[PDB]
Amino acid sequence: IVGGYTCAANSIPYQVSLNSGSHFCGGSLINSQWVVSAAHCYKSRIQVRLGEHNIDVLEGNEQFINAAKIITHPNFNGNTLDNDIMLIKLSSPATLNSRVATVSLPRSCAAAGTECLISGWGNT
Amino acid sequence: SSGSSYPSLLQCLKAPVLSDSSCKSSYPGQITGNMICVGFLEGGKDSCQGDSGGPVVCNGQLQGIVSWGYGCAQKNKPGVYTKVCNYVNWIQQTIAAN
Ligand SMILES: [Ca+2]
Repeated sequence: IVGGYTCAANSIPYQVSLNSGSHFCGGSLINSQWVVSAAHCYKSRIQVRLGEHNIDVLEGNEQFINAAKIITHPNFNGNTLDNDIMLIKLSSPATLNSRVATVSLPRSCAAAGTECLISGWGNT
Repeated sequence: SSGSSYPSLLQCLKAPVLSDSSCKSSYPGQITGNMICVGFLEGGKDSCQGDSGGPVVCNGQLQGIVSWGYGCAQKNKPGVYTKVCNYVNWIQQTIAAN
């Protein structure tokens, strides 16, 4: 995130970090067993890190759960990034609490001009 | 772990959904119906490498997944996001059967 601000710790409880030795992508928890992310973040093995704020320091709310299934959209196009969506099944269900929580899927598409919140541990 | 360039602490950004006409004009020949632009045409505020897969949440609903862009926070090159309101049935059916 360029030009952002630091989120209040655990105020984005659906944000997860995808980890293969180090952070490489984000995702969103949509039920206790499933994270939605981008298909171009695919790796054959992924550890999902929930409850994170500082991804370099153990702060006490983390849950580290390895993926059991990783399903990219069948019509993902690696050249154009069309259909860039992926689902990750946790090998055990996350414990939902005040710092690890789900985000609702949309009930309709958002109008142009709608204010949104974007988050991540990407380059600043 | 954040490695050599990523921040340690989770970063946040408020940003508006952009019109499809602005999205297509920013990225001629590259925008499908499964993509939406979110951010600022003047640049300066945007998602970037390491953010992909993460959320764009509007009025409590996941509407976008960080996908791609030209550079980061560049003028007339807003972020391009997977349009989640195209995929609720794919998501729900995949979850239901797996
Ligand atoms: Ca931590």
